[PDB]
Amino acid sequence: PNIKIFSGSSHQDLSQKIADRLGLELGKVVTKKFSNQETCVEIGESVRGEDVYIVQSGCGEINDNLMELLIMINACKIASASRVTAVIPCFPYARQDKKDKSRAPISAKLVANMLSVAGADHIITMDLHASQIQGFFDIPVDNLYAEPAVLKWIRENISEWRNCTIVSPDAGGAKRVTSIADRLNVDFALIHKEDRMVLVGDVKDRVAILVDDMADTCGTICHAADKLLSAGATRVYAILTHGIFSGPAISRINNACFEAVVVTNTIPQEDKMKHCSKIQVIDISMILAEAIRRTHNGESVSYLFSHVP
Amino acid sequence: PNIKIFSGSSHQDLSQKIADRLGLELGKVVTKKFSNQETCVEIGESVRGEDVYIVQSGCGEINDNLMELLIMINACKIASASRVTAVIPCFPYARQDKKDKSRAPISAKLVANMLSVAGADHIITMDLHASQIQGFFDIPVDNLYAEPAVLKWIRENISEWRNCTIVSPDAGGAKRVTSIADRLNVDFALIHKEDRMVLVGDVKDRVAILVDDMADTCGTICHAADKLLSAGATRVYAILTHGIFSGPAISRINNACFEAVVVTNTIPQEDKMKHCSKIQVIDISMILAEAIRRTHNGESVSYLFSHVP
Amino acid sequence: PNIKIFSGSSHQDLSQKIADRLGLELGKVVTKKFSNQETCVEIGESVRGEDVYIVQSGCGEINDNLMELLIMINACKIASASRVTAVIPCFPYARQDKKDKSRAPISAKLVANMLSVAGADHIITMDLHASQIQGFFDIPVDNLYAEPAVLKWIRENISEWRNCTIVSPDAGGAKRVTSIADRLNVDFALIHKEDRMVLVGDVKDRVAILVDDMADTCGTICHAADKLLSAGATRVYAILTHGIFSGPAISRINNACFEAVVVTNTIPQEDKMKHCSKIQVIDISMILAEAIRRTHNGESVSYLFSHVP
Amino acid sequence: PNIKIFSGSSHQDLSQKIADRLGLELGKVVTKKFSNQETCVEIGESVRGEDVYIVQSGCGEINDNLMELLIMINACKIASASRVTAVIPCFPYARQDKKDKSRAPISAKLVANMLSVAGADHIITMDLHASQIQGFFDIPVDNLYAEPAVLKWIRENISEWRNCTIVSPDAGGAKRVTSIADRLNVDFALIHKEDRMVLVGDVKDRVAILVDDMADTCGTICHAADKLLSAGATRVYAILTHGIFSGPAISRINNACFEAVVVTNTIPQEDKMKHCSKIQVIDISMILAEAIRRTHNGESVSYLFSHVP
Amino acid sequence: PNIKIFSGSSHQDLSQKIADRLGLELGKVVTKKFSNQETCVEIGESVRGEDVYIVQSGCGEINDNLMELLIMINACKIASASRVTAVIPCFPYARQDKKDKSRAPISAKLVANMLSVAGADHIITMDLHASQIQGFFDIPVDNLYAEPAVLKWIRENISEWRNCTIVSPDAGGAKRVTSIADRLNVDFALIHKEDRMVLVGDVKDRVAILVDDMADTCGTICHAADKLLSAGATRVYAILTHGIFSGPAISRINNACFEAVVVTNTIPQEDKMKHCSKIQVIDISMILAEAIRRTHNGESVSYLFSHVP
Amino acid sequence: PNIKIFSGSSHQDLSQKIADRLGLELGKVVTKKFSNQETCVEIGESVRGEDVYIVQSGCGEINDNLMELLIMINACKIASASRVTAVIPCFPYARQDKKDKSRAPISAKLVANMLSVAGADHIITMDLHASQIQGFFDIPVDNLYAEPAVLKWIRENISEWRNCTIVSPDAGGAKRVTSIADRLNVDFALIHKEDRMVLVGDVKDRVAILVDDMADTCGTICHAADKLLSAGATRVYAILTHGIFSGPAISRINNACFEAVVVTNTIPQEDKMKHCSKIQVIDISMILAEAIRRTHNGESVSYLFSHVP
Ligand SMILES: O=P(O)(O)OC[C@H]1O[C@H](OP(=O)(O)OP(=O)(O)O)[C@H](O)[C@@H]1O
Ligand SMILES: O=P(O)(O)OC[C@H]1O[C@H](OP(=O)(O)OP(=O)(O)O)[C@H](O)[C@@H]1O
Ligand SMILES: O=P(O)(O)OC[C@H]1O[C@H](OP(=O)(O)OP(=O)(O)O)[C@H](O)[C@@H]1O
Ligand SMILES: O=P(O)(O)OC[C@H]1O[C@H](OP(=O)(O)OP(=O)(O)O)[C@H](O)[C@@H]1O
Ligand SMILES: O=P(O)(O)OC[C@H]1O[C@H](OP(=O)(O)OP(=O)(O)O)[C@H](O)[C@@H]1O
Ligand SMILES: O=P(O)(O)OC[C@H]1O[C@H](OP(=O)(O)OP(=O)(O)O)[C@H](O)[C@@H]1O
Ligand SMILES: [Mg+2]
Ligand SMILES: [Mg+2]
Ligand SMILES: [Mg+2]
Ligand SMILES: [Mg+2]
Ligand SMILES: [Mg+2]
Ligand SMILES: [Mg+2]
Ligand SMILES: [Mg+2]
Ligand SMILES: [Mg+2]
Ligand SMILES: [Mg+2]
Ligand SMILES: [Mg+2]
Ligand SMILES: [Mg+2]
Ligand SMILES: [Mg+2]
Repeated sequence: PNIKIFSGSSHQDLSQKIADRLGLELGKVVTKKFSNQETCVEIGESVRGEDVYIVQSGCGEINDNLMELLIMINACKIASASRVTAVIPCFPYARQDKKDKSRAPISAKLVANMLSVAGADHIITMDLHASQIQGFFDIPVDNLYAEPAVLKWIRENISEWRNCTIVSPDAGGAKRVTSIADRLNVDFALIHKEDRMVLVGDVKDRVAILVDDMADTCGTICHAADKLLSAGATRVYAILTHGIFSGPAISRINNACFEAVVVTNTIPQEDKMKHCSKIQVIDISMILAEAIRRTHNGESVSYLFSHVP
Repeated sequence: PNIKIFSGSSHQDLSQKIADRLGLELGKVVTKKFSNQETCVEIGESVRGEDVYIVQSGCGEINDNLMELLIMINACKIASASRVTAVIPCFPYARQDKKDKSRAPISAKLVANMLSVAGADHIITMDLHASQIQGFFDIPVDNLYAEPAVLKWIRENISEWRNCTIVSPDAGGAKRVTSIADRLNVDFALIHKEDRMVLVGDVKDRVAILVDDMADTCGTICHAADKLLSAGATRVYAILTHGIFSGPAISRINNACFEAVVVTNTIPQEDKMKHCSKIQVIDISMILAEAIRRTHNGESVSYLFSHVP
Repeated sequence: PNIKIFSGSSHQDLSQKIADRLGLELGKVVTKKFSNQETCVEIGESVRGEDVYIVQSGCGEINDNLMELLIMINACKIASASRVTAVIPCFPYARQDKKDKSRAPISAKLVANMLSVAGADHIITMDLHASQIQGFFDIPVDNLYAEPAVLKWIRENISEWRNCTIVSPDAGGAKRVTSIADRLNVDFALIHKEDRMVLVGDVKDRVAILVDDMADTCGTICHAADKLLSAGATRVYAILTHGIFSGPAISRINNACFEAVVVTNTIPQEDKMKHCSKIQVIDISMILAEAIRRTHNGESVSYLFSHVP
Repeated sequence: PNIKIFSGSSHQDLSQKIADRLGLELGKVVTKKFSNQETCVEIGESVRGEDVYIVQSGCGEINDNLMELLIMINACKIASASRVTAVIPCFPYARQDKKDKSRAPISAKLVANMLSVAGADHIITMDLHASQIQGFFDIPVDNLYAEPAVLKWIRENISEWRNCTIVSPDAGGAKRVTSIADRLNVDFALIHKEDRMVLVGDVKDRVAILVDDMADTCGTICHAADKLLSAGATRVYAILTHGIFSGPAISRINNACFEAVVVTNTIPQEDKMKHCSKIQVIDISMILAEAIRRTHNGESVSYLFSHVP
Repeated sequence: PNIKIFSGSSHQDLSQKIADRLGLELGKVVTKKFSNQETCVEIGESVRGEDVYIVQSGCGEINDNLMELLIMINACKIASASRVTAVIPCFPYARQDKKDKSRAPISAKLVANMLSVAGADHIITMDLHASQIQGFFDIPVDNLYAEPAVLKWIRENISEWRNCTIVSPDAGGAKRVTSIADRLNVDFALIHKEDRMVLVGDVKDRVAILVDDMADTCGTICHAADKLLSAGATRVYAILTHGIFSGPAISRINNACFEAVVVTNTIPQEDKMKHCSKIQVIDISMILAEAIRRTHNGESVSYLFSHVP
Repeated sequence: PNIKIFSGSSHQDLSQKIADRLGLELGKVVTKKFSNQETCVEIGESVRGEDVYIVQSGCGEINDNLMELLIMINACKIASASRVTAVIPCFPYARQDKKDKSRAPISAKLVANMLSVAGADHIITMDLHASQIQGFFDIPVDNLYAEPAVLKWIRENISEWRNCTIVSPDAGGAKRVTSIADRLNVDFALIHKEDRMVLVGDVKDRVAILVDDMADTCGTICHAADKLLSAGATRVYAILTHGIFSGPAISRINNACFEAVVVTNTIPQEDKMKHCSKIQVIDISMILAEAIRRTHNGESVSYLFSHVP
């Protein structure tokens, strides 16, 4: 069985980068829409007995991309692929992970069920919003971390990183920032709202680094940056693995006081970078390519949790 | 257990009509989008131990409506509804029912699987494109027919209906037109392409009635009407249960020679009727309401196959 | 994993031919009946870690053959075969594919479910009655076509095939005859009943070729041939992939006006050819052997759709 | 929900008796064969929201009856019956319950899986060959015992029953005969082969009563009776819940030395009683009717294990 | 269908209290061990057609209690109970909800799968460690909150509760304490370690109230109380819904500086209260009884989230 | 894929022996308990793409061992092992294989379901209490026999084995002793209770050999030995594949009249052999190692049924 890399419509640049780092060409697939807005998927090459990897991120027009992904998975499954893996850098509906005193659907579980019934045997994703989403599946799920690439960017871009601070925008981000701080050996502050917020950890004359999993409307990071500047921090950085940047996000970032908003390219950012000069992008295509290659060859994937390939 | 009728965003008028004919109010549900194009569903009333019916048609923005439908089904299922029924007047991806020498997905089967895994116990649909789609499910599926309402419209709108002709636009429509002709006791012609088409059945000075399950781009009915006028038919009618009317459909119908294009309101048509004066709408909300009420009360549903309620 | 070919009792000649074209011996299996009409299956050789193919056609005593097939599949599955494929040249209950205004079971879906629960991982079949039956399974199904062999027979047996006609006995056979006509570049007529039938397409002094998927009682092809001779066609041919030939079929064919009734050997025909001199048999064992070999080696199976091996 | 009793073709007399004892008419169902030996099932009445019980015994042409039963179950399930129960007085393939050093299928497990996937929610059966077959299902299975009716027959037919003996034909029948002996307060002998057999338990001048679950070829009971007459027993009785009586059974019983071979009517015996004057039949239709009625009303079914209704 | 309440061995007092508040007697069940440490479960009364609720908490000898619970669920399911609900006040293995850079099992998902395959249709639990565990099931899960009873205890036991503080022992407890503070309208502090910890929120001369979901070894609450006394708080309270109190917990609490450690009786505490004078118990049996009664009657269960019954 | 052998806590000696005979080291796994009696499992090496075999016997603290086994299976399954096999020398809850007129759970079926849902693809076990337990699974189950090793021990330890007797303690053990006798060509006696028991088969001055599948409380073998000494047998032997030896077993064996109680090491016996001088142990680790190696290499496993490796 050989590796076949297929791209959805959501993130073609990421898929091309991944295929480049594996020494492959993207698989021949036509993904369009009929006139009635129905997804049309045609696998243009035989995938019989192959190790198929479909790259599709939960971004853009989310329901359309998810439908395309499910249809591609099912097409490869009934075309007798030996194994079908969904490479989903940003997991759709990941924030619908709990009910919490509401008659709300756990939409992430529904997405996991639909991926399972489409025929996915393996999920590769990056920085799941909640790790418990791994339990929503009955198939193996590899949850990669952008932390190696984030630390690399911090070291090569913040000259004052030995005295800097790693700040979480909310309580739920504590573990990630603590890990980052430990690997950098730096002090780590915290922030949480009460319309007011409290920041704990000395930041005066010290660079603050907000680290968080995603920014959708950027209310969280903007409030955090406001408070960080209240406490007299010199410069403020925001680092995110998923730059959804929906709605008022670009205007808020433009009107905010960040020195940089760094995001990983799990979501295409070219358009967002057009209208916001302070957005920078970390390439994580090497981590995804390495994970695909290690799952194919049966090598350890947890090695990546601590090493940049 | 009491009937609860919930509407999706796709066809709110149809749901309101159905709820009216059942003497009910639509269930309290909020269906919106987050900023990142993610479906948000909130059931505003308890459905515990109730007989929930969700009305949503595979029209408009199809993937968005299907995702909303699945999310609503799952929300009602994990909110402890006794039974959840998906009322899907136009089944999405119904035309993806077969592979036919292509590495194509059978998307209709995938939709059936997703409806099953969301937790639907019953499907009510109208004029499935292929009856074999009933076999795609492991739950009961009630496939209603618009034929009663179609015959009623023909009798009350075509004064020459005793001498008229019932014509199929393609080979695959033969059974429906034969049934219509038998119930009307009329001659039935046929049409099939060869860029040329052949029409069999005397139509000169006789009204032709094209009857078909759906019109998406209206190429089929337009070519059929062209040939019918070649054979000297006096007036031409098109009757359809699903008026998708996507892409060039409205321009083609406006430039065509139909005396009327009649469709059933399984899909909202107000916007299409705005730009096409020859589209008429048959109400089928009574058939849907009667089917919902008969499934709830345990009465025979196959009774509707031959009787207008 | 090596190929293991096992034969059921239904079609031993076809299985022997397939094993010959693969350079193999039929697997050692004892398939008998106990005194109480219960199927006894004993695999006489280890199938552990092997690629098992069971050849059994939905013919003869259909329920007995289907039970034998399911029992063999389950026996090979719990004997730790790596993969079990059911090679079913004529699919049993394929005509029970829809409900259609009746409280009828979709027996084809039930057969698919039973094949899945017995443990089949792959289905190879020839000319399914409805392509939507592929959607009845959640495993891959390869639906081979007899069209290559049919065209070969037509070219090597009908000297007037460049001016001939390809006729469908009913509406539902349109696609197959159109494909045959296109590959032969000939005119294609059509036939459908109204006790009367209408034939469209010039056939005078031209050979008519009825092409259809199966003949059970041969009422369809006999009525079609009657009408074709009404329209003054010189000679009439019937070509079928499945020659069930049950009940009054042999008498009807003997009393009919066919120049030949050609069938493919998906069903044993020796006994039927004994009592009907006009039945000819096309060997399709090469297509089945090639499909088995290509699924085993991971080569493209859709290649066969257009090429005789 | 009301009780609906449907009969298969296998045992129409038993179904009529059961329906009589419930004060019902048999449900309107047409069960025939097409010309190609395919089972045709048509439910002639609505079963929507009803409590359907299908009576079909694993006798006669076993695969045909099992296919008819599965098709009826599936038909009632997709016709929206509230609950479908398979009343299977003699379970087909029950003797294929284990592998035992052979590459043999556990056909009973396959039958259980097929009954589950057809949609059966409940199984009612009588004197399963192995009680572990109850574990083959994931649905509830009620395994009734003929012991009450057997004791009633013994008391009303063997005037010497207080001094009689209850003998098992093999080792595997020990539990049943011990229970019978305990409820009668009699001595219980045993028999097992070594071509020779040994009988333990004084039987001279005492009536021996062979008790066993089934007689297929009657080799077991005939050898047991031979040995019992070797040990000087006065008269020999055989009592069985399932009289399959296949192959040489009738000749063996006619040439044997039984005073009576008593069987319960889980299998039709009219034809067998025609050619064997020593076969008597115990009616167990009251136990089946009582079990159906108690499962419908939610009353205790285990009550029947000790009481004749 | 009537309510049947069955008790496991884990928490018999809680089950008796629940049955008292429902006006019922505990169902007749024998739960013992064979000599080989195997769980023996015998339902002593018919549960056919009943609404069975099994009360068993993930406490004590956890694997033994979980096995007993699964065996009871399966026993009631194959005894034809209409519906089986597992009332699990403390969910076993709830802390194994994620992998987090380790080759660790998500044991909570495994427990959910085993509960589903045993046949549970409904789960009632109290204060799940992670709300995402609700997504581990495909059946409805009601996750009750002890917050109403906790607020009642605070108001009736801390006379200074209008000026008090609600403190979280770690970051992951933020939401619960914020909700408690909002319903009390009090300031809410926070605590998190760095061997050092930082407390944010003025506590001098103010009572601190640690609120957390569980205390296993009481390291978390003991460190939090140490820091709270470092910041000069007058008195310190710990409130917990699950008092596991394993290992060194009792010694730590005895050597700590709590004014009270309040726990809810989801776990039996009589033995722990024997050796620790500062443990108090909040009865939550009324919430569990009300939830059972509301699920049985189809009334709203989410009503309890805000109201003490 | 390479063989990985993992040991549970139940039988570490057996796992080490098996790993020795395969030329491997035991896989690196930490299996402990948290303070709250919760199983903690950590796979210390990557199992990605490997053939994992977990050795764990249903002995000792049975529920704890079973939970550890399920947790290990699930851990290896979601760690992307190619195939996971549970090597279960003594199957837990195997004696709960039937209901038999009681509202008892079929706990063996529940254990099979839990093993399946944890993700086991293959079961290797030795001398299942009932062979029908193989039907409780839908995955392949290899049921090895200790008979080869038992015959080897008998021949090398009982000098009078050509004139000896093979005795079954109950009726249900008949098949095993008959097979042993046939392979030894010896007379075979039988024993069954009536507080009295009857022994059939001449044993005077002849060594009796009780052969049975397990001894839990040793009541069965002790009563059998008492009767055998009543019939004047010279010496009495008991041979068992599973020496559970729970409760009063050791005292009964010490007070009994066995010349030897031989057991196979499917359960650790060091502690039991400490307090009972007449217990001897047959090593069966070679059979288990050979079965593991043959399933890995795809060689015939049924070969072992008749040959000592
Ligand atoms: O739309 P924005 O203002 O950019 O906010 C996006 C936030 O949503 C998520 O947090 P969530 O609110 O789910 O809290 P949690 O991380 O504690 O679950 C995520 O951690 C971001 O912080
Ligand atoms: O987009 P339009 O030009 O309006 O055509 C829509 C057609 O699609 C379907 O037919 P299909 O082509 O699937 O053939 P079938 O009905 O024979 O399956 C349907 O019956 C309509 O005739
Ligand atoms: O028993 P016979 O007279 O030989 O007829 C057999 C016919 O049955 C099938 O057609 P069907 O009637 O199912 O129509 P369809 O092909 O349009 O579905 C098949 O296409 C044959 O034409
Ligand atoms: O065909 P016949 O000669 O009438 O024999 C039928 C026998 O088959 C069954 O026993 P089986 O041989 O399965 O042994 P068991 O009851 O110990 O499993 C049953 O108990 C009958 O005794
Ligand atoms: O054994 P103890 O010292 O009493 O600690 C028990 C802690 O475990 C859980 O927290 P966890 O460590 O899982 O963190 P989380 O709540 O943030 O997930 C829980 O919230 C308790 O605080
Ligand atoms: O606890 P002990 O006194 O050692 O008895 C253990 C007995 O249990 C099993 O027999 P069972 O009673 O299940 O009868 P069966 O073998 O006929 O099923 C097994 O065959 C042993 O003989
Ligand atoms: Mg969140
Ligand atoms: Mg957050
Ligand atoms: Mg079509
Ligand atoms: Mg059409
Ligand atoms: Mg047809
Ligand atoms: Mg046809
Ligand atoms: Mg038997
Ligand atoms: Mg027997
Ligand atoms: Mg935690
Ligand atoms: Mg915590
Ligand atoms: Mg037993
Ligand atoms: Mg025994």
